[PDB]
Amino acid sequence: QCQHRWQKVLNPELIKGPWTKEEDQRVIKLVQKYGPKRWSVIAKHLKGRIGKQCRERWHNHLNPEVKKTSWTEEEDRIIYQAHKRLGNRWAEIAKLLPGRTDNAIKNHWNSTMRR
Amino acid sequence: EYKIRRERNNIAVRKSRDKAKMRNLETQHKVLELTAENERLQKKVEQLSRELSTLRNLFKQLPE
Amino acid sequence: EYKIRRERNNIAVRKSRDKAKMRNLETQHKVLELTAENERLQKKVEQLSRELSTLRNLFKQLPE
DNA sequence: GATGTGGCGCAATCCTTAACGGACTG
DNA sequence: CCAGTCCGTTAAGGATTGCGCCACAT
Ligand SMILES: [K+]
Ligand SMILES: [K+]
Repeated sequence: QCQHRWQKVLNPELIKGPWTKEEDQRVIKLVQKYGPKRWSVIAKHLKGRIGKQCRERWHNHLNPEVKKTSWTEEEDRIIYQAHKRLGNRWAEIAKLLPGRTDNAIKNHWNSTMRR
Repeated sequence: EYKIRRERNNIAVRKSRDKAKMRNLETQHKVLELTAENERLQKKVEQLSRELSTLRNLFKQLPE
Repeated sequence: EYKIRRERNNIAVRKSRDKAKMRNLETQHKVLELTAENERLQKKVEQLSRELSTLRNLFKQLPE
C-alpha cells in the first residue's frame, strides 16, 4: 500500500489534467500500431500519464468505434428495460448498445435519463 | 426621480417579459393548430375536387 | 478565476440567448407560412363548394 | 415626457460529462 | 503483484434563467 500510495499519487510529476490533441494523438497512433493493450508500456510514451489514464482515455474518447452522437430513443428504451433487470451493471448493459461505453450509459442514466 | 425611473422600469421590464414569454408559448401552439387545420383542409380540397370532377363527368354523360 | 469565470459565462449566456432568439424567430416564421397556405386552402375550399353547389342546382333543375 | 423592448452582465442553479480512486478478477 | 475492468462519485464548467441597469424605440 505504501509504494502504491507514492508511485501512483504523491509523485508531483503526475499530470492529471486535460488531454491535448497531441497527447491524444500519440495514444491513437500507438494503439493503432500495437493494439489496445499493454497500457503500462504505451503510457511510457506519455510524460505524466499512467497506463490506466491512457486506457480510459482511449476507451471513452479516442477509440473510433465510440459514438459521439445524441442518444436515440431506441437506446433509451433498451437502457431502461435492461436497467430494470440488471441494475447498475453498466458494463453488462453496454454490451447491448452498439457504440456506447459503460461510462456513457452510467452518465446518461445518472443525468439526462433520470426523471 | 432617477430612483423612480428605475423602480418603474424594473416593473415594466418584468411585465414586458411575462408578456413575451406567453406570446412565445401561444405562438408555439398556433403552429400545432394550423398544421392540423391545414391538414384537414388539404384533405377537403381533395375530396371536393373528386366530387366536382365526378358530377362534371356525370353531366358530360347526359344525351342532348 | 472570477475574471475568467465571468468572461466564460458571458459567452455562454450570449450564446444561450441567441439560440433562443432564433428558435422564436423560426416559430414566428413557421406560423406565417402556415397562415399563408391555410388562408389559401380556405379560399380553394370556398371556390370548390360554390361550384359544387351551383353545378348541383343546374343538375336538379334539369328538364326532368 | 412617460412607457415598452431588446441587450447585457451577474449570480445562483440546472445539467453533463470526464476521469479519479477504490475494489475486483484471473 | 500485474494488467485489465468496473463503478460510484464529484469537481469542472457549459447552459439556463430571474434580477436589475441601460439605451432608446414607441
Ligand atoms: K508515462
Ligand atoms: K458497446
